[PDB]
Amino acid sequence: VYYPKKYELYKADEVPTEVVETDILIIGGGFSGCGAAYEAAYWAKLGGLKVTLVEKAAVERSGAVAQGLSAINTYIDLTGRSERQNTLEDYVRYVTLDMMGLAREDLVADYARHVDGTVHLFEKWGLPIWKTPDGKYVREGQWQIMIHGESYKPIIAEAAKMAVGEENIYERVFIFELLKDNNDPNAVAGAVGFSVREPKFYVFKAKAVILATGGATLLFRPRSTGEAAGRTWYAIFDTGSGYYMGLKAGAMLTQFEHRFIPFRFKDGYGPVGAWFLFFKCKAKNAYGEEYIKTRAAELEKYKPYGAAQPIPTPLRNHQVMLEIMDGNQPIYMHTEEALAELAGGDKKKLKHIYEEAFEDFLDMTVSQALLWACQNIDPQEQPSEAAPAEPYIMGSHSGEAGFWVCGPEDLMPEEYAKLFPLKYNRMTTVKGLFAIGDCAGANPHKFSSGSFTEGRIAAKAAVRFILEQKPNPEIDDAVVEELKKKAYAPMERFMQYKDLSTADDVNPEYILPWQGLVRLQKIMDEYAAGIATIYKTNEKMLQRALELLAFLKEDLEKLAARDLHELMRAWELVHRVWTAEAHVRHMLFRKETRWPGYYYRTDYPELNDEEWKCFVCSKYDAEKDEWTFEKVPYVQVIEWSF
Amino acid sequence: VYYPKKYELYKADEVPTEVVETDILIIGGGFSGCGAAYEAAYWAKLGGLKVTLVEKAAVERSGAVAQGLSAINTYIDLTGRSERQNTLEDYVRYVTLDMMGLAREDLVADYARHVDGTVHLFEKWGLPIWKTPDGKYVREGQWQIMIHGESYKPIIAEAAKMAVGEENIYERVFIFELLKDNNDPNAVAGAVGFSVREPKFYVFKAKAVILATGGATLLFRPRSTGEAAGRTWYAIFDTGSGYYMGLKAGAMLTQFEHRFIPFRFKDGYGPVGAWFLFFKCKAKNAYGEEYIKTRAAELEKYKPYGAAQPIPTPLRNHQVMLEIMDGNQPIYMHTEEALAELAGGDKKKLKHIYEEAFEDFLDMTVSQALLWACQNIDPQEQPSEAAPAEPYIMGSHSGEAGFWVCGPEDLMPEEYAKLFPLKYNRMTTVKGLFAIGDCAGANPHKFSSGSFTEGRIAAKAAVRFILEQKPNPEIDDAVVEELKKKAYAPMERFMQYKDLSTADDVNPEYILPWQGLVRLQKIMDEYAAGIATIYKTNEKMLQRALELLAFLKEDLEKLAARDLHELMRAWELVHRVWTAEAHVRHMLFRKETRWPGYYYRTDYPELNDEEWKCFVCSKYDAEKDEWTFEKVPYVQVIEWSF
Amino acid sequence: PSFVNPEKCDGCKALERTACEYICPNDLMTLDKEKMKAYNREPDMCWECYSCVKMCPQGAIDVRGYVDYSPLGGACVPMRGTSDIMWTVKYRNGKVLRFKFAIRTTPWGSIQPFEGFPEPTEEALKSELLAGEPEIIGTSEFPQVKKKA
Amino acid sequence: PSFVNPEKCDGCKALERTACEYICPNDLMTLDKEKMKAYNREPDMCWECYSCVKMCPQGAIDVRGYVDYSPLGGACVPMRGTSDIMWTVKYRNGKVLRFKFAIRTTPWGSIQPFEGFPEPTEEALKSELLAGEPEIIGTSEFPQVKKKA
Ligand SMILES: Cc1cc2nc3c(=O)[nH]c(=O)nc-3n(C[C@H](O)[C@H](O)[C@H](O)COP(=O)(O)OP(=O)(O)OC[C@H]3O[C@@H](n4cnc5c(N)ncnc54)[C@H](O)[C@@H]3O)c2cc1C
Ligand SMILES: Cc1cc2nc3c(=O)[nH]c(=O)nc-3n(C[C@H](O)[C@H](O)[C@H](O)COP(=O)(O)OP(=O)(O)OC[C@H]3O[C@@H](n4cnc5c(N)ncnc54)[C@H](O)[C@@H]3O)c2cc1C
Ligand code: SF4
Ligand code: SF4
Ligand code: SF4
Ligand code: SF4
Repeated sequence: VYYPKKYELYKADEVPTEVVETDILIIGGGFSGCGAAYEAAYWAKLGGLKVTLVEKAAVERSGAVAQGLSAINTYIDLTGRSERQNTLEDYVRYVTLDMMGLAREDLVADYARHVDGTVHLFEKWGLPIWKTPDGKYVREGQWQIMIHGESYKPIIAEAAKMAVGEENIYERVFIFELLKDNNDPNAVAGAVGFSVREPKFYVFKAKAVILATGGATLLFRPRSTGEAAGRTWYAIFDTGSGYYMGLKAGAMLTQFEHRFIPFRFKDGYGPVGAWFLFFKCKAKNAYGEEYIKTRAAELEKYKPYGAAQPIPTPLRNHQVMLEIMDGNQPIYMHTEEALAELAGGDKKKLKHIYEEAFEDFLDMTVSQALLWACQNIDPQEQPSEAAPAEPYIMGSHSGEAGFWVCGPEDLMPEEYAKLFPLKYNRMTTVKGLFAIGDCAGANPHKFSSGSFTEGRIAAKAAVRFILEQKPNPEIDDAVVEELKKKAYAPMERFMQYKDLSTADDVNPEYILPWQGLVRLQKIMDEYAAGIATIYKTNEKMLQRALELLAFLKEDLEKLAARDLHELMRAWELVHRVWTAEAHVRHMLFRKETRWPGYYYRTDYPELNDEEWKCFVCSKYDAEKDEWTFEKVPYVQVIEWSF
Repeated sequence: VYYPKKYELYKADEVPTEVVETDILIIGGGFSGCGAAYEAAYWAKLGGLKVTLVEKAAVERSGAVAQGLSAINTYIDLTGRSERQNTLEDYVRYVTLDMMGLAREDLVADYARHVDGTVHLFEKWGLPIWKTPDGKYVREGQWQIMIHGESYKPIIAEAAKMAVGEENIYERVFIFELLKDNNDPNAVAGAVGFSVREPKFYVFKAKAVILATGGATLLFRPRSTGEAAGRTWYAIFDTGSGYYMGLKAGAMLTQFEHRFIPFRFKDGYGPVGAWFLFFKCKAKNAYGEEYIKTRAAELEKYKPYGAAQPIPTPLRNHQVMLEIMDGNQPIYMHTEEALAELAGGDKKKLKHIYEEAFEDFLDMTVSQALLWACQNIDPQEQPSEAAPAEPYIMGSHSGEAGFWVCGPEDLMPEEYAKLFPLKYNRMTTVKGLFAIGDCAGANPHKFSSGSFTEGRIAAKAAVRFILEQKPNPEIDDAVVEELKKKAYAPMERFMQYKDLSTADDVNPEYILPWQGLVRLQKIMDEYAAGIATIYKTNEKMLQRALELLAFLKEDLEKLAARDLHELMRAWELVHRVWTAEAHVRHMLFRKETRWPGYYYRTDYPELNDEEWKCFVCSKYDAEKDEWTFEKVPYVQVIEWSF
Repeated sequence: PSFVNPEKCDGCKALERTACEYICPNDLMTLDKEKMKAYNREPDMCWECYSCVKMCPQGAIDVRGYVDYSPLGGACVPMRGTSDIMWTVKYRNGKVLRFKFAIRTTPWGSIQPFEGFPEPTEEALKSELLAGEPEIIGTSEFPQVKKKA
Repeated sequence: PSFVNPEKCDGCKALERTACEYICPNDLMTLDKEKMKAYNREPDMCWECYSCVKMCPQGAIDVRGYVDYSPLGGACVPMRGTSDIMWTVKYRNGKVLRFKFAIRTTPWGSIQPFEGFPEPTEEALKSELLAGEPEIIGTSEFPQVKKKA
């Protein structure tokens, strides 16, 4: 709910336009965006190319890493800098198995062979990595390393700023739509946005555009609907902006049905990675049963995915869901037994690990430490409740939803290159348009280091694309003006109809952003496998969801906004609605349940490797208002065995 | 969420007190309260007794019947005025079976033998009852008759006003606590309240007090959490006030674990009674399966309840819960097929029943008609989705939660008289304190007519009590002053700590009513068998609920309020929190699942007639802050067999 | 929830009391003393009972369905009289339905609470009989219910 | 969610920018030009990331746990420096914990993005090598990955 202190209204024709011409435009200054800005600045010199970074907030703390992070979740270690060395083949296997068999191995292997270099640079730039007395990076699990990352984003932000220059970074500018080449219907030409600090419409003209807006949250009703609706596990700052503008431009989406349901400390959603992997904490149900044991047999039907190590996250979630459905809650993270076991009676050792435990929270999800403080929970004395949050859509973490992107020429098989007009690393099906981090689908487990890395990869590819193809996109001035009118329409609608009621938020001719969002969340929660149905859905529910989303979409044409802040909220809602529609259509298309634990199609309860071991890709045609789906069979690209 | 336009703050010391002396004080001017005022006014004349009715809103439309009602749910018909006559024994059997074997038959038979007279008076006063060409009241099902009841409450309000006199009705006065006899810890002496229209504290001194506040809603998080949090199926106006003040006084509660889960039209919660019983509508899952039939086998285990006709409501609920758990939603009310089959090809007949269908909604739950209008749903063309709402606590409808009250001398067996110091009809265990309508437990299915009737019964009993015992309790002035300070404490706390933050509603030293309510709703939803767990709970979850409610109760001492409206909201929250605690403690005490469909104890999934065929009665001792429970075995009072 | 049309609301300044404020069962309707116009002060606590709508002498109040589940465009408008009530249901798609139902068969304010009832007596006070019984029940004798042997 | 302490907030004296308004990732912190004091304009959209808290030069911003699940009384207070950050965690029951963690091993603003890297070349632009590779990877050569046979 939003109650503005005062009005801040503007009519489109009263707002000045600022035109910015650049070569490479990066939308989103988070981890992937900063990686792209950093790398782009390096190669751009070859053509004296201009690189521009646009961020809706402030790069110093914007995005998922605003609080910092307690670990770097992706570090292969090909030389032995950490406590455990790994191979690229094992990593690729790991990711494909976690995806229950569906991952673009050309893309995963690609970021994997580059990620360690990125991590090494991070340390070079000042990031303190936990080290053993011998100087080795401290491992959390097999693929992550612990870090003192409270300032993780500010450090990465400084690197990006130093590389591209502050004069090339636009902050507090919300991008709401892409612009296509007047000369080519399947080529990008820039993007439009508006400032949230003053009345100013932005028109960015570019030869290459890179989507780095992060994923999408608040599509689904959370487990807390009051103030805590703000405590989303994934970044509340990411609202599916890249998904919206990219899909509207005609860029194909992939695996958009693949949401991620995070099992974390209840309510605060504090991290469990260190507790499980580092502190060796056990999770038990209300009766003291360690369900990863009692529910192990139930995974036998998922051969050979259920035999993988570690066990695929969705299957781990599935075990949790079975406990929840059986009514065995609360589920507890027994931190008290974990700390006692690790300390071994050594009081000084206990103090040390105790400090490590709190840093794991204070370095990335302070709310959990605050929750413990408010509820008088001392982890050395009593266990904490854990629970799965509502669904989130992103492609950098454990979820792989995002755009279908091209891979490196030396790894991408012919089977995966068919839909790309131009073969450039991380380019979408739309010429000149790239997608990275959460925006790039089918290659998850990138996390902070991998996302920054994918950004670097796309940036170099963007410079290569520009110097080789030599594009010269022309924006359509008529479309730009149309978009400018649409941009501020909500403010004009508020002014035009507010007089119908004595209350600004109860009007029959318009809906405010928070009102449309409440509606979106209820629809998705009840029909799209949200928490309301313990992540279950079927054809009928999904079809009803499309019907309700249709009404909502029509009502977006009657959105109102009272100030610039709410105008951004209005467009963030628009972005989420289309993201939600794509998600529902993807879930409706795939007739199987491959990721039990993330969602269940009760009408197709089994995993089908005979007919569905494929990536589901879709394209939305704005002109015809039609969605087209395609199945791209998975092919093993990298050598590995179960 | 509440955002006051401006402050309306008062300190206790600056608020004037108005003392009102009366003989009979009726708290709540809803259906049961109006029945009490009506009947009390008749007998009071025998002793020149003064009768006072206090209502927090305006009697003309206050309470559950604010929109009107489409039927009178309880009309036995002992002479043939309706399409179907019934007997009292059959009715008593019907109620006991619906309660899965547990009902105070002395109380049920008692209101039943009186209810028809009440209905007849209602018609005499102007209520239009649907009639056949032959002049018979139109039956909905076996026990209900259809009415053109848009003005049902205004008519009853007029009768009460004519009987007791306008000068004896106090409106816009919120009662928040009872007063006890300074010289008898188990005798009532009055009550305290405050105006919500001006700064005025009320002290009512009475010889007999009748609790008629209606039940409790908004204890549990609803299926809609935005504006629609206001669309509770049961009366949002009833917040468990009677339960709170009565339990604080030491009056024993009974069957408080017995919540009611209403299965109604989805979101709007329009009625299904007429559709099912009158229009012969069928309810089916997403695959066209009529589950009352496909799930018939699942009820065979309940003996003899599962073989009863009609099937007990909780068991009917159970069948749909099974469908929901299997993921066979949406659940549909096939109004289109019901209308087509009833009309039989006769277009004029169709128009007639079509109008009847809309009246069923427009006479009591306009929101459902509005929902249909907004979603373009024409009942003659397409079916509507249905769903069970969150739990509600009341004793007049299908739920039997409320105070343990005394029955009539001619029907109440000695087994049920043990806990009553004085044997007056509808008196609680606290001398001089009566409970009616939703406030009287263990005798459900009263509905509108039955509640008004129970009020009449208690009123006559109160007059008899006063003339026979000549009660003369004395209020404790010290306690009154303490209560006056407590009454306005929230306003004083706001003024004292508001300067800690630049935002009135984000303060570290206090919680506003809406904030405390969001918290209460989340606790109950997640741990007390709310919608979050498909109405399932266990010992561990219930125990955690008590721990969280303890934190909340402590924080109630830090409640703040910005105006009189919010001060009432503050106390309405206080009332709900204690009601919620009582509910949790009752569910925790009963080690069985007697009403699957209403709630399931996963740790005690079976119905236990060997050790749990008893009423669960509790007492809260405020001085010791201790709760005590006891089991009162059920005994069949009325002659009937399965 | 309910909302007030500024053009139609005159703040009841030509009557002895503010109708909407007086009638609302949840104390939501109040006056903005600046504009001298009413408004719903807490819409998420609105039951959409339509009491304020029906009692506004200026017909200045309407209901806009809860945003959580209501697409824009629908409306239910009542015109309440003395013996009946008229309703117009307007669909988002433009469809319009009209209904009219009875609401009372006697004049308002005409109830005589104990019409025909004998005077109460101390003797009667000790019986199970309520005012007007047993005849108001429709029987010459008080209804009997068989107690279980 | 975050909240500003009026007694400590100076609306950011004569500095060039308002710290909290500048740093908030969700655009929640803003100034009330009238009071010249900041406030969170939409608390239910607060991620409780503590960015505003850390960047307020007056330490005038704190966080009060979301009311949905937070009993009153708890607090986490950071004191961020240049190479480390200190935290004080106060429990509802009075318990007080103090921690201190490193945050950076080099001076702020000292990053040289391509330090030691060779200049880019058109030839290199066609390879799979990113800036600094394969040297920064630490391996004896660009990492190779076995393709499925
Ligand atoms: C709670 C949590 C725990 C995590 N734990 C770990 C961990 O321990 N270790 C690890 O390595 N990784 C972890 N990650 C993952 C990691 O943070 C991501 O993988 C990474 O940030 C993804 O980068 P991004 O660029 O895709 O998204 P972000 O970093 O979120 O960046 C997106 C940017 O786009 C901006 N933006 C959005 N829309 C628009 C628009 N319309 N116009 C302009 N700008 C816009 C945002 O403001 C933000 O600056 C975690 C994330 C969260 C949220
Ligand atoms: C949606 C719905 C459908 C229903 N359908 C049917 C039907 O079709 N037919 C039928 O016969 N029955 C039906 N009923 C049931 C019927 O309405 C009740 O049984 C009856 O109203 C209960 O009466 P009561 O006096 O206990 O509570 P109410 O009638 O709700 O009265 C309670 C009074 O107490 C007041 N009050 C509360 N707290 C305080 C306080 N602290 N201080 C002062 N005053 C206070 C309230 O403002 C209200 O005026 C239905 C109810 C609802 C809500
Ligand atoms: S009753 Fe109607 S005219 Fe009177 S104040 Fe309310 S809305 Fe305005
Ligand atoms: S619709 Fe009913 S609850 Fe809502 S404001 Fe009007 S009278 Fe009050
Ligand atoms: S940064 Fe601190 S001092 Fe400056 S405006 Fe914000 S809260 Fe006030
Ligand atoms: S805690 Fe973070 S999200 Fe909340 S107001 Fe501060 S900076 Fe913004």
